Amino acid sequence: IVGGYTCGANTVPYQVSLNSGYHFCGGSLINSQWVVSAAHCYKSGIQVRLGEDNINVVEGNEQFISASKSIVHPSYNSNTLNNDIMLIKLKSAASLNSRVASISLPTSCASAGTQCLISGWGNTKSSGTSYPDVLKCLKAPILSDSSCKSAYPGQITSNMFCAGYLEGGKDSCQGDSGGPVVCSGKLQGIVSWGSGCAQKNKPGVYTKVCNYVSWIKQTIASN
Ligand SMILES: NC(=[NH2+])c1ccc2nc(C(=O)c3nc4ccc(C(N)=[NH2+])cc4[nH]3)[nH]c2c1
Ligand SMILES: [Ca+2]
Ligand SMILES: [Mg+2]
Ligand SMILES: [Zn+2]
Repeated sequence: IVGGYTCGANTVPYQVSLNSGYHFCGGSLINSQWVVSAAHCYKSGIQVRLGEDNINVVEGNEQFISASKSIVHPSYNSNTLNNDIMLIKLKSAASLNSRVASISLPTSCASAGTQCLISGWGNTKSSGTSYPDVLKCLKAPILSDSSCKSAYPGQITSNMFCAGYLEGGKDSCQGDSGGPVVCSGKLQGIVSWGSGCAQKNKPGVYTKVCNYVSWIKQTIASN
C-alpha cells in the first residue's frame, strides 16, 4: 500500500496473509472455513494466516491453517485478469473472535464516490521496494467507470472497477494482491491490478465482487 497508514494491530480482523514459506498475497475471511482472494494469487501449498498484524513476529493472535482446496473462477483469463477471484477452503475452521472475524458479501454493488478501506502487507514505495511487516491501510473512493476506462482503454470489463486517486500518491500494490476493498461494511473489491503503483492517472483496478455472490455462495455450499 503506498501513501497509507499503519492500520493498528487486528483492526481489519477479516484480513488474511497467504503464505507459501513467505507472504505473497492477502485475502479475506468470508466465514470460518473459507477465504476469497485473487486468482492471480494462485499457488499450490498455501497456508492461510489469520490474526496477523506483524507477519514476521508471532504476537499471540495468529491462527495458521493450511488450505484443503483452491477454486479459481471458471472464467479467469490470466492475460486480461478478467474474473480475478479464487476461493480457498481451510483444512480446519478458524476460531472467530474479536481479532479474527468474517466480512459480509454485498447485497448490491457500490456507487462511484463510496469511500472504501483497502489493506495489505504489499510494497509501500511507488518508485522503489519497501515491504512493511505490519498491516497498512488506505481509504480511497470508487471512481467513475469513465475515468477508469480512459486510464485503461479496452482493458476494463464489467467485472472490474477502479478506486484510488488520479493525482497518484496513494494506491494498493504488489503484495496487497487478493486483498480486501471494504465499503460500508461489505467486501466490494479484491486487489487485482494496475500500472506500477501510485502513478498519476493510473488508479488501482479491483475485481467487482458484487458480480460473483451467487458463484461464491453456490461454490462454498457444494464444497
Ligand atoms: N505469484 C506471483 N508470482 C505473483 C503474485 C502476485 C503478483 N502481483 C503482481 C503484480 O504485478 C501486481 N499486483 C498488483 C496489485 C495492485 C496493483 C496496483 N497498482 N493497484 C498493481 C499490481 N501489480 N505480480 C505478481 C506475481
Ligand atoms: Ca505475527
Ligand atoms: Mg491485502
Ligand atoms: Zn498482484
